[PDB]
Amino acid sequence: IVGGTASVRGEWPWQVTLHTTSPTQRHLCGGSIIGNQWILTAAHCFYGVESPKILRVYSGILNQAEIAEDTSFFGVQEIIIHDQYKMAESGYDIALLKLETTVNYADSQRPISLPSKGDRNVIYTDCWVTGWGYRKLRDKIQNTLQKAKIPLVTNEECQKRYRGHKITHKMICAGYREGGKDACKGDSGGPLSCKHNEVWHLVGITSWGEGCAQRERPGVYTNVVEYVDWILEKTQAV
Amino acid sequence: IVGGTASVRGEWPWQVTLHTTSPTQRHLCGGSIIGNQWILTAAHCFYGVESPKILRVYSGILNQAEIAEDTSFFGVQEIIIHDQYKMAESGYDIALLKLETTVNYADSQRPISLPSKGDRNVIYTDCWVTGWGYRKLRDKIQNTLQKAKIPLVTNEECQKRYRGHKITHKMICAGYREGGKDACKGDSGGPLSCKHNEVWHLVGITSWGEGCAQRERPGVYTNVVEYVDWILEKTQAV
Ligand SMILES: Cc1cc(N)nc2ccc(N)cc12
Ligand SMILES: Cc1cc(N)nc2ccc(N)cc12
Repeated sequence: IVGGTASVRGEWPWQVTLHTTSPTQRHLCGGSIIGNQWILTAAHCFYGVESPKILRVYSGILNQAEIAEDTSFFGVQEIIIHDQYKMAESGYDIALLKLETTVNYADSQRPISLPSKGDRNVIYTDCWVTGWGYRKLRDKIQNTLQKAKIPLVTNEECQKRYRGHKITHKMICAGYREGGKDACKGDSGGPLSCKHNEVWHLVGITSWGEGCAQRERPGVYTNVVEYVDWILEKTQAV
Repeated sequence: IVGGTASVRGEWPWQVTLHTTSPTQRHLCGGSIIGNQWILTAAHCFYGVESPKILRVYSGILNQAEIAEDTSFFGVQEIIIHDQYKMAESGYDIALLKLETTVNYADSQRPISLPSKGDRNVIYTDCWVTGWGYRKLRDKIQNTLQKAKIPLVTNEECQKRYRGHKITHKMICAGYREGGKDACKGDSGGPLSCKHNEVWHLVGITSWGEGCAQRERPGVYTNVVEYVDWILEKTQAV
């Protein structure tokens, strides 16, 4: 996160850190708790990941320093990548992790509500991007979970800023015209969370951008509401 | 290493990477193989290290990417810190690791000779600093073992550049007047290796500097030849 600040412990209790154990353990991506056995994240996070066995999901984390060999985590039973996904910049940058065990909800770990198709008309004015990602393009993973409040921009405006891309209705963009606050490397898969009528909604999934927090380059996010049917389909038993 | 280049595999076969496993595994410091059971490194590397159980020594490494949960390593049986050590900037920045098992020497892993008291008169003109450390003050650990050729400077000259310090005869300095090449964070404990009469000698141990590779700020190293009696004393059996 560029231009963000340190979060209060547990103020983003749906936020997880997804680690890979290969070759040695490190943060890979963000993700969001959306069900007792389900994390929603970005498909592009799994580039070169050949098995869910190397993945660990940590909930209730503020600082990466909390994670040691003796820290409890959730194993991943299955990675579900959208079948239309090719790469982040083409859209469909969405994936589910089915956990091996179920999350016991508590103040530090609980699910975020999905947006409603009826909220497509809502103007979200209180949106935040969160993660342990870079503070600038060439940087490193941060210890303390960072937060930044970022305004949504229209898809029409976003298309103006990405003339070599097709910014689709399955994407949503957020950023300041002058830049300064944005997701960056390592924030991928985390939430764009918007509070509306006292409820937090998972509006976006951090996906891509040209650089981080540059002027006239909004961050691009997966438009979660366009995938509520897919999420329902994929999270049913057998 | 600032201003360095990628090493050829095994061209520094005495160079080890010392990892800590706490809280999760990461490179901590460099070190040098000097005996079948002995690594020479910097005392300051062990700040807050309460037990040798959390340490792993990896030999024969070029890229950190080689190190996975299944990669062989040497355990540490004992950390021996010089009894006069207080901090890097005051000198005595020297420590031995006694390994749990012995190193089987090969082209990729073998010991470096210690300097002779009779070489105190030698002008070393072919000295190199090596490590996986930062490329600049605020950076991160590098994948490929880096090397930089750096000229020794006189202690008189070094003292000129560090007016708030006492640069002692138990220290040795190296750097360009214009800067640009130097050790940096994460290179600590590694060798300053000088080739003289076709033999590599362990002249220094990377210790400290004000910033990395700054103009008129030579890197400061432990002057290994001043500790050959100590090394002998500490590496004897019971
Ligand atoms: C995830 C992400 C978002 C963004 N807005 N910019 C980025 C730039 C580089 C990168 N590797 C990832 C990025
Ligand atoms: C080990 C080391 C050497 C040097 N020449 N400069 C440094 C600067 C900062 C730091 N943390 C370590 C350094």
